[PDB]
Amino acid sequence: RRRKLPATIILRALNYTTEQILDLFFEKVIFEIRDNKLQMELVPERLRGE
Amino acid sequence: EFDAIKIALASPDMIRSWSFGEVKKPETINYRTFKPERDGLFCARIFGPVKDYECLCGKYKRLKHRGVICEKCGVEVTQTKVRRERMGHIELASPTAHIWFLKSLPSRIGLLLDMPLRDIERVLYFESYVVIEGGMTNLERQQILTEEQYLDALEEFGDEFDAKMGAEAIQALLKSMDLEQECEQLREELNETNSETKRKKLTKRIKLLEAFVQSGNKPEWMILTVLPVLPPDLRPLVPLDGGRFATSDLNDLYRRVINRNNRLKRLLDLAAPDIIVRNEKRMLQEAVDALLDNGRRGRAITGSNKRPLKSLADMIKGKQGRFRQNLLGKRVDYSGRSVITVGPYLRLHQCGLPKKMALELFKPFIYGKLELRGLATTIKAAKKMVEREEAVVWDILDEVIREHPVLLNRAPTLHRLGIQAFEPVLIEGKAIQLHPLVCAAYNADFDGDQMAVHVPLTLEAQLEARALMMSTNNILSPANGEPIIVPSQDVVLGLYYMTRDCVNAKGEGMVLTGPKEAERLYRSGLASLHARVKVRITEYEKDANGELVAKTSLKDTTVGRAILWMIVPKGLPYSIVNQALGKKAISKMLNTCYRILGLKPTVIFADQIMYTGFAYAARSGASVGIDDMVIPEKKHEIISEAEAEVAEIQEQFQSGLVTAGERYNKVIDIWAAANDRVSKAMMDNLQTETVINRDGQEEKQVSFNSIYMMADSGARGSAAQIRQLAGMRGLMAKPDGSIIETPITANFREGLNVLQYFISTHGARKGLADTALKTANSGYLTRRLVDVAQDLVVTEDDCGTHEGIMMTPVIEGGDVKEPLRDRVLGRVTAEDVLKPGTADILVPRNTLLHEQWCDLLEENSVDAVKVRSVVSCDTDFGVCAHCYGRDLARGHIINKGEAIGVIAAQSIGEPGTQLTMSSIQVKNKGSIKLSNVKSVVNSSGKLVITSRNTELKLIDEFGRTKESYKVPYGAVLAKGDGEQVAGGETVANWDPHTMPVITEVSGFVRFTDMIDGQTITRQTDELTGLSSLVVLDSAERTAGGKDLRPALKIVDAQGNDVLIPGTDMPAQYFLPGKAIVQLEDGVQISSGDTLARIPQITGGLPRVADLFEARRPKEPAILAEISGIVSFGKETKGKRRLVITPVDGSDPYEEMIPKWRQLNVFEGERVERGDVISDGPEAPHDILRLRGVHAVTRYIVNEVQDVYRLQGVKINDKHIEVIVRQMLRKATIVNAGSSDFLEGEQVEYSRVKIANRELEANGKVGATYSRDLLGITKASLATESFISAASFQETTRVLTEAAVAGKRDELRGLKENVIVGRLIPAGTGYAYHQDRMRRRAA
Amino acid sequence: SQLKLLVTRGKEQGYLTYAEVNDHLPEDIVDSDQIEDIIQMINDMGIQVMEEAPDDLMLAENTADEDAAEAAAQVLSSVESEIGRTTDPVRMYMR
Amino acid sequence: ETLRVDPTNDRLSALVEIYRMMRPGEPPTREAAESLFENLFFSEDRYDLS
Ligand SMILES: [Mg+2]
Ligand SMILES: [Zn+2]
Ligand SMILES: [Zn+2]
Repeated sequence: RRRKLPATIILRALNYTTEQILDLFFEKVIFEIRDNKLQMELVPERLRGE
Repeated sequence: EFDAIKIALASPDMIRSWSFGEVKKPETINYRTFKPERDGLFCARIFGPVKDYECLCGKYKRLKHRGVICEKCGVEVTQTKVRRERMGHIELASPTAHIWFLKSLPSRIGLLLDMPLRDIERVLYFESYVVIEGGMTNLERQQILTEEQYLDALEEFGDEFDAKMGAEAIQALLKSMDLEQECEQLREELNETNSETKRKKLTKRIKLLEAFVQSGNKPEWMILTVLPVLPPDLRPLVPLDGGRFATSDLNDLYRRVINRNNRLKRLLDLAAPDIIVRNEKRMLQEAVDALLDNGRRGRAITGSNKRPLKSLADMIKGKQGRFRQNLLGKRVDYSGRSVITVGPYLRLHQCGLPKKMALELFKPFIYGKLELRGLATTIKAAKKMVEREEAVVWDILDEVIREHPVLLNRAPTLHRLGIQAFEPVLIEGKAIQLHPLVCAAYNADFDGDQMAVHVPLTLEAQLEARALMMSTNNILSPANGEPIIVPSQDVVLGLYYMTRDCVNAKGEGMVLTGPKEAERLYRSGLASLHARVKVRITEYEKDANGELVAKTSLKDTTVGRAILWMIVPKGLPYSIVNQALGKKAISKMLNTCYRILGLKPTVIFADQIMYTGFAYAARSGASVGIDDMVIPEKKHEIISEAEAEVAEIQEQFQSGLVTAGERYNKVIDIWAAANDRVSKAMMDNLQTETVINRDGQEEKQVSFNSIYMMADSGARGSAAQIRQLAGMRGLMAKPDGSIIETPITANFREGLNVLQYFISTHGARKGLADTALKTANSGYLTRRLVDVAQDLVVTEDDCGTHEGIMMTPVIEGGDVKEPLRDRVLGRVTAEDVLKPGTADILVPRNTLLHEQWCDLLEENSVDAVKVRSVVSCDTDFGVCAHCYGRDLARGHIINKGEAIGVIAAQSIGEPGTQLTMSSIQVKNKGSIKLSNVKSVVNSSGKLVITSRNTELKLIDEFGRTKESYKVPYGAVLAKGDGEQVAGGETVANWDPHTMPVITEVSGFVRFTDMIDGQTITRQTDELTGLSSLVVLDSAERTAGGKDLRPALKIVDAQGNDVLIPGTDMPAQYFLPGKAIVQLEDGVQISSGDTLARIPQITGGLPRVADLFEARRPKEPAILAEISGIVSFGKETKGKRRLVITPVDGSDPYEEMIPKWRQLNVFEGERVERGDVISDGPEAPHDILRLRGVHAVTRYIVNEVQDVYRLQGVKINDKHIEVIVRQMLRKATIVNAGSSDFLEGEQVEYSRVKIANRELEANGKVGATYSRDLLGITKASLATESFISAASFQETTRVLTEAAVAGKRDELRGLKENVIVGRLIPAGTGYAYHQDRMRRRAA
Repeated sequence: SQLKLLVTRGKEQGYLTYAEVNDHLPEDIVDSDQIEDIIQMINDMGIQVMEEAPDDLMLAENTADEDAAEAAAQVLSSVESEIGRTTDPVRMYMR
Repeated sequence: ETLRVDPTNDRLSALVEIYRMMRPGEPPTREAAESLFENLFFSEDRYDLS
């Protein structure tokens, strides 16, 4: 109960990079763009709520 | 003796004059022979001898040498009490900063030197240098150098550069300062230059310097150079048993201050390197700052115990200090305590007292009596006799006790009736027998409660306990005239059972010849106590001027009532004892007896009522059995039907026709209905159940069910508790606050199964916690309420003023909640009361309205009286007796001396433990009267009012107002105004949805300055196919018609604008946003149609505390400062600026109405001051500033009394008004007038008034002020006696502020004279104080 | 200065917790005694900084209410402009 | 959002920041921060869940 610190500070302290942090919590949205067309690995679940 | 207290700074010379010798060494005692050490903290020759009249050497050991100093050791032969008043002094090696005058955070030293606290902190703790005389060089006074720049400038110039560091520099700075010259220069600057930033600061500094100069203190005395040491006995080293010692913390601290001090001197003798001497000086500063006030700034040093040791500033301050000892303190001799019991054989002016506890309280009196009558030669023989307890000791004790009253008290002394005085009656036991009737005052019950008895010693105390505090003098509650001697539970039941009637009673029909024969019958066994008969009664009446005329007649009664008529005194009427005589009728009987006959007959009557009630309650043998709690026989059907309803609703919810919340609400509603039905069924089966037959078939009367008799007569119980005994328990709450849907469907005659008892338990636990919480809050409220108003005292016989307040019956929402008789009884009229035709002067203008005058007032239908009130009194430092009213505790009138403040606070605080946290349809017969009405008769034949304050009152044939209602704007009144009406015709039906723009003419609608698309939304309701050119606000449409005004106007049927009668503007109402303008242009309409239609609290102790503290409500309903036509200026700031232009006065008033709040003022309107513009709670401050003192006083009285009357508590108005008087007792000066008062300043209103009175006679013009309202917690922090203010405020701050300003305290309060031990200026002591006045006025 | 808004938030809440008096401190204070001094300054003008969030029990209304408020505020507004412990005679000797 | 609020960037800076937050006055170190972080949660001697 000492003082606030951004909750990612410890994550870094545990030998996790920013990439690792974004990997553990957040999922991914991969893009298979065929150069053009902005081809996206869309899934119907991602659409829900939009 | 003395006549004032003066406090100021102490000079080193003064401190050396107090002391009797320097305290050099740190050593206390000698650890083998415990004589005080040579020259240390416990020294004989500095702080006097140890043994009475005995030198420490041991040579002089007699009372003959008293006064000589043994040359061998120097100890002065005198009393060892002298070891409790001598002081000592320590010569500090280097100066030191008195912490109180440094870390007080106005920073007295900081203010005086004009230096931030941190700078002086740096200079003191040896981290900088401060220049005291820059002189020839570039540097200037008060320029903090640094250890590098100092040597730099030394290189520049060794001399001319005085810059010390540490407490030795602040002292030089302060000494060099010249106050008068600096203040003169400040005046010079202030006059030539005038700016808001400057003027204020410069004037404040000039005031501070002048205050200091007049005080007589010198600036540099805030820096210690000699330190005093407290007398030894106040910090003792008492030897405990087993060779172990106990001492107070100060010893430790004093040692800590001597060692270091000595060491410092030693270093200065060795010319040590300056680093270590600086460290030593800092250590000594820390030691002194811990000694004066430990833990103020530096993490208080801790003793071996690990606790933080206390210091001189904690023996004064703190709840545990000498100050605040009157929180709970001062044990008292000649006192005792014990358990209490009933003892119904007593009179209400005497109390039982055990022999053992009385032969111990009165020992000195017994010794005196024994050595007076000669039964004992000396006092030692008397003590021996009293300890052996010979026979004669008891007789002597009985002689001593005879007329000696002894005070009786109970623990939570909530009001002044908690301490009374009784004449002891010796009892052979160990419990104090307390008279039954008195238990109501003490709130005592005999389940283990204890009481404490004190003995008055002197003759004045004995006389006061007999004339002011006797139990036969206090029969009226001080909070209201109603008696406090109502018999409680056994005697009310006895009198109810006696004064009743049966249908076929043994002895019915007989014609007795008086009460005596009725008693000779009942006792003889020939007639039942309640058998209807005819008796010849001879009743008296004092209708004449004090003459009790007689009248004899044959009255139908019952032998019970005839017997009860024997005790009734003279000419009370007989109808008093012809009824059921519950708990209300008996109290009313006592009140009528008191108001008609007097005091002595009333007390005798009360004793007789108690005796007869007990005696005839014994006879009835009214016990309670399990067959008396008769369950209904329809309960099962009701519960089954309720279960059917709840099952139906549950099924509907399962079918998706309702929500969970709505299913819950409907189940709750139907179960509540079932509970009500069961309760009604049980009460109907329980009240008339007794069915009796007299010489015939049958006849049903009121029941005799013992439980019903106990609940109906007011003895104990009520409808709810019986409903729990026989009906169903009902609905129960749950932790959150919700109410469990299914209620407990069982009673206590039929046990509750395992599941229902859990819920019952939760409820019980919540209640138990809540009671403690209440008792905790009420005490706080009452303490603050007495703190604000304790020095108020009636100090004159008449102030001679014609002001006052217009008392009028209270009619809120519906019909009267309290008549005028209660609100005006016992208050002196201010101006004469006239009859309806006015006919005469009816009531003179200084008549105390007692019962006869109130009755006469009610005989002419008067409903408004201008009565004198305390808040508008005119004396200074008190209240005229007439301006207050009458002492409701004693009846006659308030006398010069009564401390009305304390009694008012107690009365307002005592009940605090009981308080717990479409259309206008007429309901009475009367006649219409609209007040503040400006209406237009629309073509529909109805009436819609264009005014704002229009309200409808009902006036009977006699002319008095019957009922009150508020008439909303645009309310459709089926009636007119002043016409006849009957109960049943809805006077006004108004829809709260639409707010009209009602027009005054029936003509063509016209949309002037109404651009479609830029000032309009082209709305189209496809349901009705309504094409509405609606008006939007100024946030959606474009900039084309941004500030433009969409004007809906009524023109004539030709095309020419119709001028609205009154001004040069046609009736073009400019539409605000969201207006529902359904009709489009081209359709003339009626006069007053809805063309554009504008679309649409805690009650406990906290409410009272918030009212008295006078806090700003969350959404203050804004009021119009100055009357005039209204307009709106700037927009888009979020605060539509509203301005008012008077008819002829200037128009500077502006405001920032938050657009988050709506408005009830149309853009075109001429409003009057003190008129609501927005809606919401009205802050007391605004009421005081606009409508004046009377408005705020009425608001505060009607809110607190509303809160109280919600719970049935009775409190008179004098008390709330006297509390409100002590809130608005400060004023702000606006115009300086002619006297020497600053432009803007807060001063007490009394001083302003005396100044104006003096000026208006000298010839000059008086000053101008404005009253100000403050809370009860910021008004008590204005007292002008630091001994008073230092007892409950922060002691350190008050002491420092008083010391620097050199204040004089002249004891003129009640707290001050209590702490000092003199006679309070309030009661019997008042005369004494006045004498001193004149003697000092000489 | 977030300290000023901390004082305003404490006034608006009627109290301050230790978490609240920690979040809004300057992020460059390392010495604890300065924190102790500033919390003492806040308490002197109000509001008492208790160590937990704690309904129907009336608290001390405004005991520490006085002109001392604004001056105290100024002191707080001046604490951020500089720094220094100076509150432990041991520390000065060590330095 | 926390990452975008995090001032630190790596393990070393994070541990130094934690040391400052917990230790009032002693400057950081590449052994002191390690000791403090390790012997606060992961030490078998100064942290037991049971
Ligand atoms: Mg009890
Ligand atoms: Zn001697
Ligand atoms: Zn008066």
